[PDB]
Order: sequence, then C-alpha cells, then structure tokens
Amino acid sequence: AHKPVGQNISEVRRNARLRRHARLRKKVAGTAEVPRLVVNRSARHIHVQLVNDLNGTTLAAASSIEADVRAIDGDKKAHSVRVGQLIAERAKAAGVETVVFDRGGYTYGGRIAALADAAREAGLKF
Amino acid sequence: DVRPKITLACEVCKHRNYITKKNRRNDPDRLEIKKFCPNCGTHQPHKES
Amino acid sequence: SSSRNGRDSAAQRLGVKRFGGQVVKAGEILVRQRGTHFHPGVNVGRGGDDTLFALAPGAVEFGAKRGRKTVNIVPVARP
Amino acid sequence: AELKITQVRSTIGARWKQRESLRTLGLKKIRQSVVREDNAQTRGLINTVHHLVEVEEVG
Amino acid sequence: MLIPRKVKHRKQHHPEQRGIASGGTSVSFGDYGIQALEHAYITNRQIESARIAINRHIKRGGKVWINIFPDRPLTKKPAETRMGSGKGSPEWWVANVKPGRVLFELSYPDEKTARDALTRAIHKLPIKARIVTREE
Amino acid sequence: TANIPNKLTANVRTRTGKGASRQARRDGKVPAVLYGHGTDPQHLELNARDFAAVLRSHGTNAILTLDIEGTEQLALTKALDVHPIRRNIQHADLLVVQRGEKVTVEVTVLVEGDATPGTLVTQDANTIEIEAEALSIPEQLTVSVEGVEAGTQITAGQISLPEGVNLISDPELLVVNVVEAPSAEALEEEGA
RNA sequence: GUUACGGCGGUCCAUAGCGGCAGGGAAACGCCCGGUCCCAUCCCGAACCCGGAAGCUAAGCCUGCCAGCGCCGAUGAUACUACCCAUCCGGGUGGAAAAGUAGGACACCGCCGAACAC
RNA sequence: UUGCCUCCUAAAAUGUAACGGAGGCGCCCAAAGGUUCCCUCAACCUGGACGGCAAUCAGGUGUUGAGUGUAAGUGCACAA
RNA sequence: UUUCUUGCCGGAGGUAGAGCUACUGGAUGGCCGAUGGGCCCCACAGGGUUACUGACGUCAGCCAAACUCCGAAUGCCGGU
Ligand SMILES: [Mg+2]
Ligand SMILES: [Mg+2]
Ligand SMILES: [Mg+2]
Ligand SMILES: [Mg+2]
Ligand SMILES: [Mg+2]
Ligand SMILES: [Mg+2]
Ligand SMILES: [Mg+2]
Ligand SMILES: [Mg+2]
Ligand SMILES: [Mg+2]
Ligand SMILES: [Mg+2]
Ligand SMILES: [Mg+2]
Ligand SMILES: [Mg+2]
Ligand SMILES: [Mg+2]
Ligand SMILES: [Mg+2]
Ligand SMILES: [Mg+2]
Ligand SMILES: [Mg+2]
Ligand SMILES: [Mg+2]
Ligand SMILES: [Zn+2]
Repeated sequence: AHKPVGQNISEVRRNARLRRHARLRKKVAGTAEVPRLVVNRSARHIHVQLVNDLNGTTLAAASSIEADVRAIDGDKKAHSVRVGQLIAERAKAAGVETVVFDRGGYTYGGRIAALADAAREAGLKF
Repeated sequence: DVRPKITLACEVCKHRNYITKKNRRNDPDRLEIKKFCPNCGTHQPHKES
Repeated sequence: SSSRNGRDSAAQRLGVKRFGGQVVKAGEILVRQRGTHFHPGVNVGRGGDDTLFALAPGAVEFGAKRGRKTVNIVPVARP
Repeated sequence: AELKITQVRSTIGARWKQRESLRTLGLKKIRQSVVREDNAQTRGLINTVHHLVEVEEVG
Repeated sequence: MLIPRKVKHRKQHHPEQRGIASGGTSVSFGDYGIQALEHAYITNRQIESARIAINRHIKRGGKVWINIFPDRPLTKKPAETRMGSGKGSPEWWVANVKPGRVLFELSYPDEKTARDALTRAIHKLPIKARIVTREE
Repeated sequence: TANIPNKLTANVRTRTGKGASRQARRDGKVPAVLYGHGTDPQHLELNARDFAAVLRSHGTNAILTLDIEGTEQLALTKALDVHPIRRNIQHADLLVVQRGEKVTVEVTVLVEGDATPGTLVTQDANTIEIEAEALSIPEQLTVSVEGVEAGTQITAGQISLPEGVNLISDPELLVVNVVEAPSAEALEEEGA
C-alpha cells in the first residue's frame, strides 16, 4: 500500500524547466523571417527545432537520435556539435540565415553552448 | 539640506555636465560615477564639484 | 463646527481612447490606465506610465490571451 | 408594402431624436402625410415617433 | 438595543426605499412571522419595543427570532444649526425594510396566543404588516 | 404507496415574453415550461384555478398528466415562482418523467405529537431531499415527537421512509431540536 | 499509414482543473550511477553543470475508466431598464440579467520528430 | 479652508457641485536605479536543546488571502 | 453632407439589479467544541465532572456609496 508522500525530484525538475522556459519566451519569439531555435536536452540526447511561432510550425529539426550522430565517437558535447552543424545545414536549405536562440530553459553553457557555437560556425546568424 | 543638489564635473575637461541629488549622510564622500561627457565626446569619470 | 474633508485631485481623463475597429496611426495612444487593466498585444507598446500605444498602423482589436485582456493592432489591407 | 404616415402631434416638447426622426421621415407639420416603404429603417423611425404619428398600411 | 459592534463607514447615504424584498421573504425559523407590506426605516428602538411586546404576551415557553438588524446609521445635525458645515453625527440605527421582508418570527404551541402576540408587535412598527405562516 | 396523475389541460403558447406572460396571468392562466431528459422545451399555459387546486390537494411535488394538443405527457412539478406579496403563482417549471424513473425531490417534514410538558419543539429543517420513483413521492413525511425529552435531536437519518424512498440529504442534518421551554428570564435576554 | 510515444505551439485558456481506481516502457521522456573535465552551492555535485548506462517503471510523464469536489450552463420566468401611455397607482412596445433548474463535461486543434508498417 | 495626489459621491466612455463622505503629499533610494540569471510567498498541520502564540531547522498542505520605500485605487504569482 | 436621424456591424465599461463557500466588513438562529471559569480526586501533576463562557468549523436565513464570483437596459467611440 505504498503511497509516495511528496514530489519526486523529476517532477520538480520538469515543472521548474517549464517555468523558466516560459519566462524566456516572454521576450523570445520566432517568425518566418527569424525562426526560434528551440533546444530540448535530455541526459542521453539533444534535440533542436526551428519554430515559426506565428503559425506554430516547425521548419527544420535535428536530433542526437539520428544514426549519423550516434556514430560519433566523442562525448555528449561532440554529439551536440554535430547536431549544431546539421541544423544549420537544414535551416539554410529551408532559406533561413537569421535565427533567435531559445535555450529552452537550460543554463547557457556546456552542451547547449557547444551546439549554439557549432551552429554559429556553420553560418547561422545569432 | 539632507539631500542637496550636487553638480558632476568631468575629471578630464572639468565641464559641469550634470546635476543630481544625493543623501550626504548616506554618502559623505564626493560621488564618483562614469557619465557621457559632450565636450570629450566619450564616457569619462565625473566627480561631485 | 467644520469638516476635515473637501479635498480631491484633478480628474486624469483615463480610459480607452480608441475603440474596436478604429484605424490608428503608429504612435497613437490607445488606452490611458494606471496598471495593466489592459495588456499590450501584437504591435502594441506599453509606456512607462502604462499607456498603451500603437507600434504600427492598423485597426484596434481587443482580445483575451490567457485571461489577460489585450489590445492589438491588425494590419489594414492596402487599397 | 407601403406605409402612409401622418403627423398627429406637435413637435413642441419633443426631444431632439424625435424631432429629427420626423424630419427624416419628411414630415414638417401636423396632418401632413408621407408614403414610405415598409423596411427596417422605416420601422425604427416610426418606433422613435410612434406617439407623434398615425401609421396606416397601404397594400 | 441592537447596535453593530463596528461599522467601516460611520456616515452613510440613506438606504434606498425602492423595490420589493428579494431575500428573507419566507418564515425560516419559527412557525409564525410578521411580513412587511411597506417601505420603512425600522429603528432599533422600534425593534426593542416590538420584541418586548411579544415576550410579555407569551410570558414564557416560546422563541422569538429577529430577522432584521439595524446596522444602517442615520445622522443628525445639532439643533438650531444653519445648513452646511459638514454632515451630522450618527444618531439612529435602522434596518432598510422592503415589502415582503419577514421581520419577526415566533414559535409557540398555541396559535391563538401566537397571533395575538404578533399583533401586539405590529402596532409598534411604523409600517403595515400581516401575519404569515410556514405553510403555502 | 402510489400516486395517480392529476389531469390538467395545457395549450402551447403563441407568444413568449413578459407582455404575453402578464396578459396570460391577467386572463387567469399561468405560464409554464416543460423540459425533460428528451431536451425538448415546450412553452405552455395552464389554468390558474385548476393548477392551484392540484397544488393545494397534493402539495408542491404533484405528478400531473398534461394534455397538450391531445397528446398526454407525464410531468412533475419541478419548481414554482410565487410572488412574495400577492402569493400568486407566476410561473411553473415542469419536468417530464416516465414511470419508474428516479427523481430527486424535496419533501415537507411535518411534526406530530405532544412533547413532554416543559418542552418547546423547534423545527430547523422544513424540508429534506429524497430519491423516489416518479409515482411513489410521498406528499408529506411525518416525524413524531410524542415523548422525547429536552436535549433530543431528531436527525434526518432517523425519519421513516417508505419502501423505495432513499435519503439524499446527509444523515447529520437536524430536522427537529427539542429544548427545555425558555423561562421569562431567557426571553428577556434573547435578542436584547 | 497506424500507434498506452517524445517535443513545440494554439484556445476570448478549467467543458481542459483537483481527486479516486486501474494499467504502460520498442525508440524516446524519466528517475538513476559517478564528480577526472567546462561549470556550480550566501553551506551542500540536493539544485545547476559535466562524464556515464548497473538498476527501475516506484514516482514524473503517458493511456483507459469514474460526475465525488471544483468548472461550464440553457429554455422559460422574474428583477432591472430605453421610449411611450397614465392626475397619485399602474400599464404598453423593445432590450433583458444575477441566482436556480434541465443538462454539459474527466478537453479539443495544428506543425515537427521517434518506432514500426508500406 | 485655499496648491498637488488617491478613492466614493459620479447616474457602467470622458467630465461633473456643496463649509458632501475618507486619507495622503511639500519626500525618500548611489540602490530601493540599469541589465543578466535564479527563486516563490502568507497562513496552517507535524517533529525538534534552551525556545514560549511567534526567532533558527526539517517534512507536508498551501494559486495567492503575503509582499510591492510611502495614502488610496488600478495592477503585479508570467511576477512589477 | 463631412452634421443629424434610423437599421445593421465592431468596441470598452461596472451603474440598475443581483450575489457573497468569490474577497473586505456587518450580522440572525441552530449544531460542534478549542478557550478561559467553577468543582471533585485533591499537591501546582495527570485527569473525571458543571443552569457558566464561547474561538474555529459547519447547516440554514440575510445586509453594503467608498463589498463584487457576476451583471444589464440606456449612453458613448468607430465602421457601414
Ligand atoms: Mg551606501
Ligand atoms: Mg480622481
Ligand atoms: Mg518605468
Ligand atoms: Mg517615472
Ligand atoms: Mg409635452
Ligand atoms: Mg439578496
Ligand atoms: Mg526501452
Ligand atoms: Mg548526484
Ligand atoms: Mg505505476
Ligand atoms: Mg435567459
Ligand atoms: Mg447563471
Ligand atoms: Mg465615469
Ligand atoms: Mg454615465
Ligand atoms: Mg458645475
Ligand atoms: Mg462587456
Ligand atoms: Mg443595489
Ligand atoms: Mg455595487
Ligand atoms: Zn570632458
């Protein structure tokens, strides 16, 4: 008859991320001309989407789930670098050069910064 | 009186560029802050005259 | 005897200045208010005194977003 | 259909909207009569001045 | 006398004597009650007078509810004063009574004595009133 | 227990609104709505004398068979609007019911019996909420206080219900409170 | 294309919530293992961050089912009301609540990505 | 009593009188300003050396009843 | 003809009314029982009882210019 008494850490973490993602979104919005680059970061993987918030539509996406990234031999930062390059290539094919980076409610640094820097290096303007 | 009017002058050219107020009991020392100086055309240290 | 009252301040002429469907120029004041009874929406700015004003020309549109009442500017079609 | 509208009462003491609705119907004197089409616009004018006019239906 | 312990606003506009009572129009505690048929300000002194009249008639073995509390202040200026110089000081406490409002309720075993007691109270009130029962 | 429907003639209203309703009442008819699980509101007029007589005989929750354009419909008196001053019925809400349907109804609790001589019986609930069959609704429930002494508190759970009748009001509701009769001293303090 | 799937959005933002009962782990989401490295604690690798994959669906998350508490809610009637009749009260035409009732409801819609099918 | 600010009167745009009903101001802050990032009160329940209704600690319930330098009102938990 | 009038369409509102377990205050009667108070065991401790007192909670009936979960009719702004 086990009944948990409080909130598990995963519950607290999930809703706190959502909270501070919403906080960031008060100022960061995407358009067809300048899409929002949204990042989701798990322990295992990292995902990015280009979103136009006027339509609520995703223009391009990339993730560490792809076999091309799973083959990378480095650490999680190395996979983040690959995802950064893939999203820049797919966005430039979609006709986009300027984006606004949405850190998704995570601290800017580590894997997030490595993806953003790889995207900048491959010529996304942000 | 308690909050007297003070004039901030540029440390470089000494033009009296700004006027503001401070509590002289909370800040007995002469106020020193960086402000844009028109004559110099750049931010410079300014000090209470 | 005498009253301790007899005091009041000037009327501040607050309120909605441009109602639904009115065409406005950019910069035009839409509402005068004390707090955010109305929130800025699309192409509406909020002044330091919480005045709402147009950031682009168009028609004034009132709407609700997450319960907050909002003022919006919708672009008018060019002739 | 048509409505014959005859002014029965004076405009003295009548409010602005009443006086102007009579002008809009084309009535300017007691016992004058106008012929108007029975549409929504005409009904609204009559409703404003119903105490000042007599309405008869034609056709 | 019934007086409120405190009021947020001690000088108030007169209560408006318009409209039929929308609330408190039925007997809810006793078996008999007094229903108002007219608008009045009923003062705490009238309520006291009426309640004591009911008590004296039944002597004992009954319960009287007062459905109305005089929490509305009416002011008065000092005597022989000219108009102006501020609003007067509070002097009377009244209940804003509307037709249909049940003012008093009584429970008593004997109908004849109950009705007589309520009649004694009605003669103390500034208004016209009738006796009403819980029944339809 | 089984109640027979009382017949009332009803006609569909030609016009609705306060003007039409006031005229109907002036001509001695009461406006009513009939609405149902079938979700099909009908606007009716009833004769004021006949409807009032039914309510006098069988109480507020009378079961009626309405005759609407020759079609008989079973209905229950759901609610009554009674003018606070004139005591006339302004309007009636009638609920369509089929036989054997459970209906939640509020019934009148009557008090019967000689309390012990130094006692006053105070009734705190005029009414209790009940589930019953459309035709089994008791027009009045009686509680006996014939013997109870001061301090006793008849609650809703202690009242006899016929077969089929279920209690929806929670059992803790006081229906009757029996108290020792107030002295003249207590009358003088009460309400001072 | 179909899924007890993962994200990002939307709704004049609860008909979507709170709660109860049962169930789910393919890839994902998660707890989880561990501080050598960027980084971190007004103390604490709890959190934030980084490096991992031994364990587990017990929680979060997700799916099905309950109207218990919240929430939405008519029709009709009334209150109120604009204008007009009306020597005192009232009435007519038009508009029309709040509360309550019947009842609704354990959300719905868009884009992208998984995994599997073709 | 005389200028300024807030509320009610004021009749659901604005404005609206009286020696009508209530209060406040003639400042304060070098951060209590700018920006970036993070966080969520009050109250209540339970446990704990001094320690009590209430100090600091721990768990739970809690969507806003706390807090916004300073009157009041309009706002602000997305936080202001 | 930009004015006005009438029909229709787009708007903001907090009055009338109403409601309050939706807030801030006022407030009637039940029920329940912290809290003091009396008394019996008698130690001042732990407890058992009383024509006292009644928080908090709950059931039902209510009230407000400066109460509002609600909320018209008119009026007002614009378009046609
Ligand atoms: Mg300092
Ligand atoms: Mg003002
Ligand atoms: Mg500012
Ligand atoms: Mg400023
Ligand atoms: Mg005249
Ligand atoms: Mg009421
Ligand atoms: Mg798996
Ligand atoms: Mg750890
Ligand atoms: Mg489980
Ligand atoms: Mg309706
Ligand atoms: Mg309603
Ligand atoms: Mg105004
Ligand atoms: Mg007005
Ligand atoms: Mg004037
Ligand atoms: Mg509105
Ligand atoms: Mg009122
Ligand atoms: Mg009000
Ligand atoms: Zn200089």
